[PDB]
Amino acid sequence: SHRKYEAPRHGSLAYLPRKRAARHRGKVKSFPKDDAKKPVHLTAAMGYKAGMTTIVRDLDRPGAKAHKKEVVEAVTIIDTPPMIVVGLVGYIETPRGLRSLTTVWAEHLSDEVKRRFYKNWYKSKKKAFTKYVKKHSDNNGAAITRELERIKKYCTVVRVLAHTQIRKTPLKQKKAHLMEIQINGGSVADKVEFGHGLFEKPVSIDSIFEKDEVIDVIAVTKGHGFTGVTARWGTKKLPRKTHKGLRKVACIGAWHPSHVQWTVARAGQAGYHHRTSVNHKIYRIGKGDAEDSAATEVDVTKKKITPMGGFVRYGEINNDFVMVKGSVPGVKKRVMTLRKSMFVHTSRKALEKVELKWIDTSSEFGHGAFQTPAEKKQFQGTLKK
Amino acid sequence: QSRGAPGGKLKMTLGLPVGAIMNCADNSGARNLYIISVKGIGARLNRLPAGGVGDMVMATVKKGKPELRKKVHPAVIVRQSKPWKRFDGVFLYFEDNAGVIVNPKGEMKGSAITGPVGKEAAELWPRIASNSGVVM
Amino acid sequence: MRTYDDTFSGQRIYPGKGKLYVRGDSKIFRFQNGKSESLFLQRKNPRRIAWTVLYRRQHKK
RNA sequence: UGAAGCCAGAGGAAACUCUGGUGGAGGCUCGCAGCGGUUCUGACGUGCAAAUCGAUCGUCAAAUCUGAGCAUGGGGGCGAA
RNA sequence: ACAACCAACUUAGAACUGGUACGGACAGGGGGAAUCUGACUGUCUAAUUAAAACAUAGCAU
RNA sequence: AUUAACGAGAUUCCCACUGUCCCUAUCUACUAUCUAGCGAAACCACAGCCAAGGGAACGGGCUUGGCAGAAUCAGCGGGGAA
RNA sequence: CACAGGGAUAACUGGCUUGUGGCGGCCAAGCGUUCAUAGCGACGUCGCUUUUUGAUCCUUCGAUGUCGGCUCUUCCUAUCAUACCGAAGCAGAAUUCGGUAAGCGUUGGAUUGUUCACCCACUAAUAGGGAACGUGAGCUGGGUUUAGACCGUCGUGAGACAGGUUAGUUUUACCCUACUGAUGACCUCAUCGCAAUGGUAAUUGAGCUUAGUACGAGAGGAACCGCUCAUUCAGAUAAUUGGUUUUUGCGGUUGUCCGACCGGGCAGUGCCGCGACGCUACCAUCUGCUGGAUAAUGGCUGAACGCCUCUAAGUCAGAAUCCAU
Ligand SMILES: [Mg+2]
Ligand SMILES: [Mg+2]
Ligand SMILES: [Mg+2]
Ligand SMILES: [Mg+2]
Ligand SMILES: [Mg+2]
Ligand SMILES: [Mg+2]
Ligand SMILES: [Mg+2]
Ligand SMILES: [Mg+2]
Ligand SMILES: [Mg+2]
Ligand SMILES: [Mg+2]
Ligand SMILES: [Mg+2]
Ligand SMILES: [Mg+2]
Ligand SMILES: [Mg+2]
Ligand SMILES: [Mg+2]
Ligand SMILES: [Mg+2]
Ligand SMILES: [Mg+2]
Ligand SMILES: [Mg+2]
Ligand SMILES: [Mg+2]
Ligand SMILES: [Mg+2]
Ligand SMILES: [Mg+2]
Ligand SMILES: [Mg+2]
Ligand SMILES: [Mg+2]
Ligand SMILES: [Mg+2]
Ligand SMILES: [Mg+2]
Ligand SMILES: [Mg+2]
Ligand SMILES: [Mg+2]
Ligand SMILES: [Mg+2]
Ligand SMILES: [Mg+2]
Ligand SMILES: [Mg+2]
Ligand SMILES: [Mg+2]
Ligand SMILES: [Mg+2]
Ligand SMILES: [Mg+2]
Ligand SMILES: [Mg+2]
Ligand SMILES: [Mg+2]
Repeated sequence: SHRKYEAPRHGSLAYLPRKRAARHRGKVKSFPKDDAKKPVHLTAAMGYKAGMTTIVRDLDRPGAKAHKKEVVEAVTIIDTPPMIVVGLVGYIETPRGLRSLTTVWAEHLSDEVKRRFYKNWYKSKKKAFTKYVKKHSDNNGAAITRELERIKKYCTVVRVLAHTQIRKTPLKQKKAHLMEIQINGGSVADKVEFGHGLFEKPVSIDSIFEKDEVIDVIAVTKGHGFTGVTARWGTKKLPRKTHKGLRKVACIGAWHPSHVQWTVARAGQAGYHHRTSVNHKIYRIGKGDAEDSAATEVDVTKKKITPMGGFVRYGEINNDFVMVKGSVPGVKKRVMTLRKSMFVHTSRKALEKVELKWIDTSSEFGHGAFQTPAEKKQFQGTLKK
Repeated sequence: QSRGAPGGKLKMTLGLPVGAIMNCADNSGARNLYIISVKGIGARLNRLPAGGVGDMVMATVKKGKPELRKKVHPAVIVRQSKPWKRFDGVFLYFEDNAGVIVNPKGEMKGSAITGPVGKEAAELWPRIASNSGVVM
Repeated sequence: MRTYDDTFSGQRIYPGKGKLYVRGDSKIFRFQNGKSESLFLQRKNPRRIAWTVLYRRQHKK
């Protein structure tokens, strides 16, 4: 056969080039198909990865072995302070693609937005949008009215300019992550009045997503630096007798073609790639004001979602959060993009209506056995403190 | 008819490749089970077939009655020392690896099982559950 | 759903965490972490281990 | 480890045979230095080195190792070859 | 078959004790059943071959 | 022909043991890496992107096409019939 | 063993040829219960390939590192399996022949250096090949293939033996390109976007039900839908479990040394138990969509050719195929 025993290829050709992403914030490459019957609604949101935890819930899947038994499964906690809408972007359809026709900015942009437009904000004069606010003031804002009329008449796709509130998260960063979110829904006139009314008005994760919704999570994975062939591609390690190194590919090509091909595994960069993980079910949309965010109808302990001692390397959660099933790309503190699913779900698993039973709040800084400080004091009695 | 695979078995850690020796946990007269292959294994280069609790395998008897020595018998794994978790999230493992000689139809060759039996073995094979004692 | 007690140290065992050991004598042991599991496998005495529940009960603490 | 030789006791009719010591033999044995150079077919391989370095290994009271003085000189020497 | 003043090591026995650990680091044999071959110890191709090759005692001419 | 003892001799099996392997993972030191100083050598017609054709019958140069945008750093071992 | 040379001349690749090897057609004597053509097809005869071995000696003798195995990529179809169909000496089940189709797979072992072969076992299946008989500045060195040595035959002898054994150094990348990643001048800086082009990814099986039903005189014995899982592959993650320990974090402990046993030094990290963070494993967990155009094939309307009939004009459905999302 001239390949004596043949095996499937190591790695996927659909994720090349495996290089550092050109961005740190995940990008929504494509938005849903925008049915014109449904009411106007946003289709994306941004949060920050806080960490992982485990839950218990009663499965419901007729025909499965665990049809009515309790299952332990991991979830990811994403901190989602409410986003502010500060802009409106209109797109027209051209024979060369989609083209941004005009952009409308609301007045009174916060410093979190204004920092995104500088590299040296500390020593700048902060002149951003200083001459622009005259458009809203002069001539009763006729300049802004003309731009809004342009979007309604010409544009076929309308998007809002979103804004995170990173000052509400326990991160040292003060730059806010700005984003475009497409207003899928009714007519173009409806989209503009929907977006215009949302100017400078906070938008909560509650309205965008529901409890049992299947979403896609977009983020940049964890970086690993320059790594070898075995780590990048998972090739077989060479026998220990090999002279010049074991963690290598033996044959990197035949004599002809007289070139090293693009399909051969080579050492280089692994991780920090842009990825779009799909088919993630939401389990809970917690409130930032409630004192019983982790409390269910079975476990009635008034405990918050933050584990004991806080999330490791993130902090506490004092905002709204989204509990999503499974693991998602990225690291802790990384800004992450949540997008509505572009598919249609008919599987019983996808359509399953989840209802939590218990949420773990034990410490992740070790083998924590207590779920709350009160339980720790009754078990251990009194200490020398 | 058909092939001896646990048709409905959930995923589990295997921890028992070929060339492994199990204790014989029944009164068939054997004292060892030498795993030569696992039923239902696919095909991937260099990868040894492996099985877990409740998996049917082909085995040979290295120690036991001379009537069981030079033959290949289908067997079923009922214990293993490699920890594994069920859908309930608890990680379980036994003291040693053990198996019972069975027939192609699944009926046990012996009549009594010595020691505990993993739950997966009991559910998949009715005759092992019937002749087993403590099952967990 | 229920909580268990570590058979070596008496600690609470919430679902998912810890390990379950089935001795060949058909006994069942539950451990909250690897510290109790290792001591049990080293055949140490829980009553001589000062941080266990059994030690504190014997010594009236 | 324990060969001859030597001491004591026991058994037997005798021939003689047993037991406990002592003694310290062997081109004996484990093993350090020295001497050598089995494997990794390791390191290095424009080297520290025109043959070395590391581990592993062979021998280790002698057919062992070795300095200086002296003899053998090229179709000659010398060679456990 | 006593009394008094000195002496430094070795061996044996017993309680107590400890998270049953103790040649606690260092140092420090893997073993067995066979086949082929050379009796053994020893020696050589410095710088790819240490071997069953050479040598040896013994035997013979 | 047979041989007890001996063997860094060749061979087969069994027990123990283990990352040889299933199937890889992780840690440490010194490099590689960046900096200051110092500072070579092999090699070298000219040079350095391919496909096919023809050709001294396996081209970097020829012909017909594909194409093709400064300057670089770390790896690599297909080619230069290195 | 040496020197002067030879590709004027052999041994390895490549090039022409295809006897030989392999594969495919035409005719129809017969075989097949009767019946040349369901499936075969003798006597003849026409071809194709360069994966066998020959033939030749064009290139290489101021050297192209000469077998196999390991690793890895890609390509071909003469398709073993999987998708959809046509035919049968197709009642069912099993099986055989053929069409589109190379998208996706094609295993773990004992003996041998082996290619090959032959068994065990699993499997949907364990198809055949190429890339300088792919791949030695990728490895290994088992064989082959110097020098030591043994045996058998041959030779008077030195010595010979595609006869058999045992031991035998595998060098150099820092150069250019290729590939893998990473910066980057010019068009003021910055934020938010579009998408030409390039890549593309999913695969297969088993249980329950259908159903012991259709079919069939018993034996036997299906498939569509619908759920539930699992094999191989791919991307990601560190709640849990497992691994790792210079956290040299705490405790234990051995030998020395610090003069009173607290606290430490040294033994390249002295050793042992536990060990958080981080990293990490089908050793752990999560996830992997859908248009449109078609090929084979089966059809509609319908002439040519007043009858007809999937084709000629037109047209419908349709594959793991092609393109795109
Ligand atoms: Mg090959
Ligand atoms: Mg080597
Ligand atoms: Mg010595
Ligand atoms: Mg040496
Ligand atoms: Mg070497
Ligand atoms: Mg070097
Ligand atoms: Mg002298
Ligand atoms: Mg030599
Ligand atoms: Mg040597
Ligand atoms: Mg001799
Ligand atoms: Mg070319
Ligand atoms: Mg050239
Ligand atoms: Mg010309
Ligand atoms: Mg040109
Ligand atoms: Mg090269
Ligand atoms: Mg290199
Ligand atoms: Mg010839
Ligand atoms: Mg021919
Ligand atoms: Mg020639
Ligand atoms: Mg010639
Ligand atoms: Mg030549
Ligand atoms: Mg030349
Ligand atoms: Mg070459
Ligand atoms: Mg074809
Ligand atoms: Mg060929
Ligand atoms: Mg090469
Ligand atoms: Mg020779
Ligand atoms: Mg003769
Ligand atoms: Mg010859
Ligand atoms: Mg494209
Ligand atoms: Mg991974
Ligand atoms: Mg752990
Ligand atoms: Mg850990
Ligand atoms: Mg008609």
